Amino acid sequence: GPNICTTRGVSSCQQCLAVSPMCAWCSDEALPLGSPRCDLKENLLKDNCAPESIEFPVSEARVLEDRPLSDKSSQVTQVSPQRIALRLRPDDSKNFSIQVRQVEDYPVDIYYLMDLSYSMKDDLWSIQNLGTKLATQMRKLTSNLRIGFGAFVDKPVSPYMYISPPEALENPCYDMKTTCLPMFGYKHVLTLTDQVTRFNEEVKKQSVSRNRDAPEGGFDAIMQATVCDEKIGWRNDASHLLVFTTDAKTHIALDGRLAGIVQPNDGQCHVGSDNHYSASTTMDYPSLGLMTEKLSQKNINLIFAVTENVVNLYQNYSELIPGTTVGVLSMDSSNVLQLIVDAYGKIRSKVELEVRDLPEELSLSFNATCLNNEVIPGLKSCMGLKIGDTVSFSIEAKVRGCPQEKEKSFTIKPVGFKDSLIVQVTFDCDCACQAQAEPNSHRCNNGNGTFECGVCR
Amino acid sequence: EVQLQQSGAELVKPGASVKLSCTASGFNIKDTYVHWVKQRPEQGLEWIGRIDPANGYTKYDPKFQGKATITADTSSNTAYLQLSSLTSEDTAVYYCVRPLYDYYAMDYWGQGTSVTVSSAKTTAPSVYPLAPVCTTGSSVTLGCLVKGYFPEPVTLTWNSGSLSSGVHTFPAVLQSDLYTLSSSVTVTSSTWPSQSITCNVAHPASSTKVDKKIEPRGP
Amino acid sequence: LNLDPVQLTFYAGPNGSQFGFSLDFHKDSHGRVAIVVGAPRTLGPSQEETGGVFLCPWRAEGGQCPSLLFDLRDETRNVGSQTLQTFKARQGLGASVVSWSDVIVACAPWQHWNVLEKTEEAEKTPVGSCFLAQPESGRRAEYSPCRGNTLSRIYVENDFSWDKRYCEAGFSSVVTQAGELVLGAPGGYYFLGLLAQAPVADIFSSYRPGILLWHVSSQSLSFDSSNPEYFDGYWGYSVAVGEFDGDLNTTEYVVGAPTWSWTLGAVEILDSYYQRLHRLRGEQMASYFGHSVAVTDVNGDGRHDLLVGAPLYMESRADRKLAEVGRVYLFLQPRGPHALGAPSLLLTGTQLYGRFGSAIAPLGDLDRDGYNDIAVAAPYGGPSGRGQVLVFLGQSEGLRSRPSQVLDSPFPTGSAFGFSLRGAVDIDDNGYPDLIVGAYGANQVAVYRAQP
Amino acid sequence: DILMTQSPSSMSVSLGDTVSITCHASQGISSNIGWLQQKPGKSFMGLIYYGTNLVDGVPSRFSGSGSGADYSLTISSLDSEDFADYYCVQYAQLPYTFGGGTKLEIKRADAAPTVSIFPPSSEQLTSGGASVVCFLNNFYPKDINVKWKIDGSERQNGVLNSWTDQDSKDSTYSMSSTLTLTKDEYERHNSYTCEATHKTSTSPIVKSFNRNEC
Ligand SMILES: *[C@@H]1O[C@H](CO)[C@@H](O[C@@H]2O[C@H](CO)[C@@H](O[C@@H]3O[C@H](CO[C@H]4O[C@H](CO[C@H]5O[C@H](CO)[C@@H](O)[C@H](O)[C@@H]5O)[C@@H](O)[C@H](O[C@H]5O[C@H](CO)[C@@H](O)[C@H](O)[C@@H]5O)[C@@H]4O)[C@@H](O)[C@H](O[C@H]4O[C@H](CO)[C@@H](O)[C@H](O)[C@@H]4O)[C@@H]3O)[C@H](O)[C@H]2NC(C)=O)[C@H](O)[C@H]1NC(C)=O
Ligand SMILES: *[C@@H]1O[C@H](CO)[C@@H](O[C@@H]2O[C@H](CO)[C@@H](O[C@@H]3O[C@H](CO[C@H]4O[C@H](CO)[C@@H](O)[C@H](O)[C@@H]4O)[C@@H](O)[C@H](O[C@H]4O[C@H](CO)[C@@H](O)[C@H](O)[C@@H]4O)[C@@H]3O)[C@H](O)[C@H]2NC(C)=O)[C@H](O)[C@H]1NC(C)=O
Ligand SMILES: O=C(NC[C@H](NS(=O)(=O)c1cccnc1)C(=O)O)c1cc2cc(CCC3CCNCC3)sc2s1
Ligand SMILES: *[C@@H]1O[C@H](CO)[C@@H](O)[C@H](O)[C@H]1NC(C)=O
Ligand SMILES: *[C@@H]1O[C@H](CO)[C@@H](O)[C@H](O)[C@H]1NC(C)=O
Ligand SMILES: *[C@@H]1O[C@H](CO)[C@@H](O)[C@H](O)[C@H]1NC(C)=O
Ligand SMILES: [Ca+2]
Ligand SMILES: [Ca+2]
Ligand SMILES: [Ca+2]
Ligand SMILES: [Ca+2]
Ligand SMILES: [Ca+2]
Ligand SMILES: [Ca+2]
Ligand SMILES: [Mg+2]
Ligand SMILES: [Mg+2]
Repeated sequence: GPNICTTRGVSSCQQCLAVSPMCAWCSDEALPLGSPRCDLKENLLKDNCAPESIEFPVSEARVLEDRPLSDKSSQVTQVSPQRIALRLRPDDSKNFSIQVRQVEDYPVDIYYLMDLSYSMKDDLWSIQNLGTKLATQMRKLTSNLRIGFGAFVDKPVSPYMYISPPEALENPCYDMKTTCLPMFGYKHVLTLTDQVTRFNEEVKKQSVSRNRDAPEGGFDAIMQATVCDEKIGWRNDASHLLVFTTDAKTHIALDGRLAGIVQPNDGQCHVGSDNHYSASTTMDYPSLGLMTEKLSQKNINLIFAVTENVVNLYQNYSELIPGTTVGVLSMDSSNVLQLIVDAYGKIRSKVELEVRDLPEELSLSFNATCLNNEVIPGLKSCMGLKIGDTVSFSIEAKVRGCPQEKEKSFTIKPVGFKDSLIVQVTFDCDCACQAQAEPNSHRCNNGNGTFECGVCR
Repeated sequence: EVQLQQSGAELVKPGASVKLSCTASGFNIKDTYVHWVKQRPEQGLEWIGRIDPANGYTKYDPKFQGKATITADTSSNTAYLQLSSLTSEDTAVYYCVRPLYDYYAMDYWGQGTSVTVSSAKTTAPSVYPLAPVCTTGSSVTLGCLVKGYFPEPVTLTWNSGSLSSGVHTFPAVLQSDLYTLSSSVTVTSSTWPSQSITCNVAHPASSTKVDKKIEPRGP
Repeated sequence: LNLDPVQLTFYAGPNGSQFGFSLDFHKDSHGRVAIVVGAPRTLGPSQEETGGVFLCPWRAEGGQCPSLLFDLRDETRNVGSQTLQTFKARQGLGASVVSWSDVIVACAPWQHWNVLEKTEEAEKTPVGSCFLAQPESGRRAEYSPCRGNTLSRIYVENDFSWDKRYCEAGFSSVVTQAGELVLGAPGGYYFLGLLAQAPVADIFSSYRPGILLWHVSSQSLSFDSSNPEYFDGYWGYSVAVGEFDGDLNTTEYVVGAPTWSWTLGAVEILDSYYQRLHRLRGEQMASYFGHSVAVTDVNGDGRHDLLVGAPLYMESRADRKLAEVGRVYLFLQPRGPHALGAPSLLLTGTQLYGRFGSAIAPLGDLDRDGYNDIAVAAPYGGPSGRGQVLVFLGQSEGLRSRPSQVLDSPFPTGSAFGFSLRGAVDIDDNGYPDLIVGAYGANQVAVYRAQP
Repeated sequence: DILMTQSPSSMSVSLGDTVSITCHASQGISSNIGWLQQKPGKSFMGLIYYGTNLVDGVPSRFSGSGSGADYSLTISSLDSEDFADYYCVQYAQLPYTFGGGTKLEIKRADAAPTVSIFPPSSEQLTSGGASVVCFLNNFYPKDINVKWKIDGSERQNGVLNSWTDQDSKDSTYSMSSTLTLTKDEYERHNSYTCEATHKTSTSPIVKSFNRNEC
């Protein structure tokens, strides 16, 4: 029979709006006293209430900041719109749009191990060229690159190390009447930095050392380059690539016994404050299994960039350390670069919306529309995004009655993104006719006070 | 049984060259250093040089650098000494030597090879009987003079070796490219001239065998 | 089936001495068994590491052992216009110790050596050397067959041919029954590897102190090669002897080459002239196939069988995942003029990083059933990783997959319990053979006894 | 070049004696010394290497001693086989260098020589030459001096001398001396003489002949 608007006290226009979103109030004094003022808008117009006198506020959104999404490092707009103004009435809700897009480049770390043994003398230009091309081309591919490097030779101990004459220690090249650097196990040289100018300069500074046997201690460098988190400075939320260069075969676990080294590799970080691998002369080379374990654990991809003469060797090793790949080190750096581009090509990401500072009274609900173009209701996150991809959500916010705060704001931020949507919320609870209060009763005249929208107290 | 078997005695000409051999028996020549050593009566012993036949490397005394070339051949287990530009100073006995255990030692020697440098031609010896002079004691000494022969050796006996006792045959001596030798025999006075004491020289190099009966001297 | 795990005996060396790195049973002239233990990091009398050897007599209680004395003084000889030099500091004396008749041969694989000549040198390099001892007489001899007096440059001029400077002679060692000592030198010939052999008798009779370079005329070294397959192969990392050609008159040698052919690894069987009779290729790279080799007849047919240890072998598992557990390979010898074939059995470890097959010890006939038995070491095996030695009884079909008995390290983590093993000797004279296990990390040796 | 001075150059000793030979290097040679034996007419045998070590098979009675630059070989209880020559060799430096030698000689009583003078044979004279021979036989010690006089005037050129080794029976020595001159001169003089001087007599033994006196 009757509706909720009429059948609930309704002394005022404000109490009328307080009942339900579908209620309207009739300010018109020409209306007969038999008619109810608080009713449906259908009923008011039906009961001769002048359409000009009807109070019936409708909730709305408003695109205040609506800059477009970016394409292809200046401003970078990934969320859009940035600012919406919601204006709600008691109990009522309102919906609005939002578009997220992956514009920013993906974070990639590249640590670079340089074999600086004397055999690499003729290969030196190649590893400097490869390093400086890796740095340069990857920077073009991703502005969020970080790059660093270290060098290795072999365990500085007899028989690997020349231990005579005494001068040969500081200068392993002594018996050739030429000078080169003293031997070392593993030396960390440059922590993962975003300074490509600096990286390329330090890489070009490097010179070779010398040792006795062809197989080198690069696997020490891999193990320390993996497990030494703080020293190398891998980022948690970033893609990890460890590039290994050499022109010869490598020592493996149980080789150390020829230097009298029998203690197995603990797979721990022993690169202290002086950036040298302090366990080089006291601990055996790591086994393939231990490397596989720590590479996996620290979430790092190994790339062997070896010269042609040993590609087949490291290819075979690569098959025993799943997920490893092998490129060819040479005067041309294309082969190895492709491996990294291909690694970058695989990086997928996700847009996961999160709401900050949502008032007690408000409550949101989302419909996600992802790459597949299907509105999954209740979901607020999309997966499998490449650079350039855009996803879209529909948010709806419902206010609980009418709060006294009247103006609050809350944010809708995608996790991982610096961009967000600030939504400013006004709570419209009054009627426009309340502005004309007219303090003096005039009609009531019994100390009632005020007369608004055609009514006493 | 380690044993070094050197080559036979060489008669050679001044200016020419000679090559001496030393062949390992009971071992392999590559097992150790092999040295060559020169020996002469007056001057004594001189180290010429060594060779490591595994790899042919050699060392020499500056004195013999230019004259001596030491070589070896593992296929035939033999070491070699070659002496160029032979002079009369090269007339010596030459030995090859090797160690027992100590790398640097000189423990096992070859029997030695004799080298004689000379322009002389083969010459048969003049053999002269030496009878005593014109009173007489109770024991008599006779003698035999072998002169102007080359090369050595001669083999001198008395009564075809019947009379061995009381004999003194002296070592040959060189003078002007030809050797001279002498021998004395002493018997009692009753033995000679009553019985016949003949001298017997033999020089194989010129196929000569001469007998000289010692006869007493007359007025 | 019957090594008593409760009634153990512990022999203990000094701290950091690696007492039990190597070991062997030794028998005096009267017939009494004792134990030789090598301790490669023992300090010398002047507080510098030289290594040492101890000769323990059998005791149920065990305890501390007496030191078998050796000359630890460095030597110089100015001879033949050169300077010969021995350097015993950090030589690792007792990194391998083998017994024969009334002799002990303890080796210092990392003994260094140099020769100076004017401003030139041979280079200070680890030639290795073995010290021989005849305890009941007191005689001592040495054997250092890789020492040379060739200068650095001459090797360079000859493309490093016959370069024995880095031999590490005695790295591994074995003696034939006739008394031919055989030394593994994996650094020989610029890390190809070589074997040197000589009669014990002749080593003794040709040794004199102070000589440094001397000749053992009866010795026989293996050959240099330019075949890249052998490069960096460490041929002689392990060595053993046995009968593999039917001719009882000749002796065959088994050599370990764990990094042979680009870390594939191999084990070869040779005659006493170092001619190849058969080769056994490793299965998986870097597994160190040839770390350990053992010779014994396990199927009771009178023909020796072969056991090879690949302790870093990685077994396949669900989702393409590899797991380093170690592996021992058994090759039974067939009849007639037939070579060894594929493995008759593969024994894989179960503990990750356990290094199963790091040691393989013939036990003789542990349970006296007719078939010889063996022990296989997993030095970091067992659920806790403290170490494990597994017994395997022999049988007509070869060996058992299931071990007959497992022995757990009684020493703390790190002991390397199992890294050395020796058996087939009745130490207590109860009719059953026993097993001594070394734990160099703990500086101790456990003795297990066989019981009816 | 290291110089090896060996002492004495010879010694006269008897069976059963313990003798020692000394060898002095020009500089230290830290025991890098060998001792060698050369028996009469025979080749070499090694006695000692590296100062004190006997070569395999060398009898116990031989022993090496010394250090630095001064070394000694000792033979104890001399055997008749041990009467030979002995040399030291050093091998501290190349070139290897040898000692002068030491000769072990059999001691015996002093004996004056039996001197015999022989004029030219008839065969030699008719051929054109003339040699006067003199045998100085069975004497001890080995040192002896012969002198020739033609008519009492000392003749110096054309003399040829030859000494035998120590006799295997009576341990004495002997010496032949042959003066050769032209037959033409030989027949120009009368008295020919050979005078032996030896320690066994302060005045010499004079044997002569006068040419054509029969
Ligand atoms: C996320 O996406 C979802 C999906 O699009 C979206 O859902 C809509 O939500 C709004 C409210 O926000 C709903 O509005 C209500 O509509 C009620 C009528 O619903 C019935 O009729 C619908 C139309 O039916 C015809 O047409 C369609 C298509 O042509 C066809 O399916 C029918 O056969 C028929 O021909 C129909 O879509 C709807 O079907 C859904 O609901 C049933 C019931 O549970 C469900 O079982 C089905 O599976 C199906 O999902 C249904 O049959 C209407 O009664 C209601 O009105 C009352 O409430 C409002 C206030 O809320 C008062 O104003 C009014 O006075 C009444 O009291 C209300 O209007 C709308 O129906 C949904 N649409 C669909 C398709 O599900 C979410 O809003 C999205 N969220 C965000 C944040 O964006
Ligand atoms: C990296 O890993 C690869 C793959 O394992 C190694 O390459 C293999 O090496 C093995 C040697 O262990 C080779 O085995 C030999 O195969 C020969 C014939 O193979 C043909 O068929 C393959 C198809 O897979 C072709 O690709 C190949 O070109 C050939 O046409 C046999 O003739 C050989 O037999 C001889 O040796 C064996 C023992 O090894 C004896 O048992 C035989 O009696 C005989 O004497 C042998 O079986 C194999 O060919 C290689 N595979 C491939 C695909 O090339 C690399 O060596 C390794 N590299 C490094 C650096 O570690
Ligand atoms: O790369 C090497 N050494 C390490 C190199 N140091 S280095 O560049 O100075 C160098 C290079 C070559 C040789 N020695 C050292 C470096 O510092 O990178 C090589 C070592 C050797 C040794 C060789 C001899 C092989 C033997 C095998 C048996 N047959 C006889 C020959 S070949 C090589 S490469
Ligand atoms: C929002 O919901 C309203 C319901 O009044 C509907 O008309 C409109 O299509 C929706 N728009 C968006 C952008 O969600
Ligand atoms: C060795 O090690 C322990 C702990 O490091 C030390 O306390 C003890 O003195 C040593 N033990 C022996 C038996 O020397
Ligand atoms: C075995 O052969 C060797 C080598 O030829 C030989 O010297 C030896 O006499 C033989 N031994 C037997 C017992 O037949
Ligand atoms: Ca190179
Ligand atoms: Ca190296
Ligand atoms: Ca055989
Ligand atoms: Ca068998
Ligand atoms: Ca059994
Ligand atoms: Ca027992
Ligand atoms: Mg290198
Ligand atoms: Mg190599």
